[PDB]
Amino acid sequence: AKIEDIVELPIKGVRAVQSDGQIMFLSENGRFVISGQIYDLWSKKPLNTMSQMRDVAERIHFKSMGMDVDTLNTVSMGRGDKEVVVFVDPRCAVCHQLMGDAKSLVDDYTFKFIVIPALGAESNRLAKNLYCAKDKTHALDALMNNTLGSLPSKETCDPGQYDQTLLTAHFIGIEGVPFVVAPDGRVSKGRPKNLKSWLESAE
Amino acid sequence: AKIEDIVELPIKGVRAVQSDGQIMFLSENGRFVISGQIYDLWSKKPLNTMSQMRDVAERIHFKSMGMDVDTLNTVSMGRGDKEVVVFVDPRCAVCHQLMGDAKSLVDDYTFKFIVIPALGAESNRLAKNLYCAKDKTHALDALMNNTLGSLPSKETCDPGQYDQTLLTAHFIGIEGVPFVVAPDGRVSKGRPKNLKSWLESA
Repeated sequence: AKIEDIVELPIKGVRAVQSDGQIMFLSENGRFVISGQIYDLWSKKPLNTMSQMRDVAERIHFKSMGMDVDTLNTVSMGRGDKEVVVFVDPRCAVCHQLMGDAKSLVDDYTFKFIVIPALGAESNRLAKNLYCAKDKTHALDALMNNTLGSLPSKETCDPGQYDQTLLTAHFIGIEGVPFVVAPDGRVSKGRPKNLKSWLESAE
Repeated sequence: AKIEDIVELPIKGVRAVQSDGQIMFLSENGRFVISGQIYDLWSKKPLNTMSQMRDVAERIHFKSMGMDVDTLNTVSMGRGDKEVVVFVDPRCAVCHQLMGDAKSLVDDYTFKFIVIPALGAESNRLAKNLYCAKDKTHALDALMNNTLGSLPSKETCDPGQYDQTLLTAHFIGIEGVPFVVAPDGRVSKGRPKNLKSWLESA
């Protein structure tokens, strides 16, 4: 079918409100009320309960969206059976500290560090260097020690999976780094106060 | 009864989208779609057509939303049967020039100049002087000529630091100055190309 018309409404935010056992949707300044059903097009499912609302507010479920982080600009650290995803910029010192804190938790978690240029032009050069590196053995170390500018490039580098990393970040709305997703899907916008306890719930 | 639970949704904007004869509501990132009915609690009416959607996006109907502009930090000009509302900052020269254009149209319109201190600390000083003025007879001239600082203040006025008019304007979505609302509700963000013809429609 065709899309006949679009109008941007003066709405800057929306909250789900439960009263009388039914869930309505109120714009943030209390101007508009929407009575109806909400559908999550990323998971392709309707949201019928406040737990489900809380879930889209608080978490990201990469598998439900059919997204495999191992195909992206990623370097893994650890061997634990619980997966932690962290979007990071090569030039972000807060990211480096987080990666440092992560080193003490490698027995219980496997950290997937997805390297994106969130901080400008120089970050993109370094993120591409990591992407096109013939030897990725020390790419993780280079990431942590900030020596990414001096790594050997592959003979043939195919940027398809690098473009997808930037696309993935734009799609899910990454506005800053570090961006952390816990094994249960909970999201941290920034460095959590205590990574270890934060990973253990709730927050 | 009670509101048992509330959740802030990860939504920054909503578009009304018309397709296949139904209007749905879509989040800015295309993630959420809401099928249902929307209601404007300020004007107390449902919105069922795209014309009505376009209306809340493009127009402001003060009487319909229950706002009396005369209760705010306002100064009036003219005697015409059609009401024009203009949000202005005391230091905005373009606002002053628009008021100049308006003097030649006072038989046909009555102008409500709503003064908001949007442009800093000095703007806020001058707006308080108007608010706390004992005599508002010459308020219009001081506004046009930027001499509000020399208006006689009432004995003891304590308005707080946060101007209510700016708060009201910011809330209903007044963006920048000059901000013009025509008699039929149409808005201009900034000084219109030609005020006289713009007031007469689009």
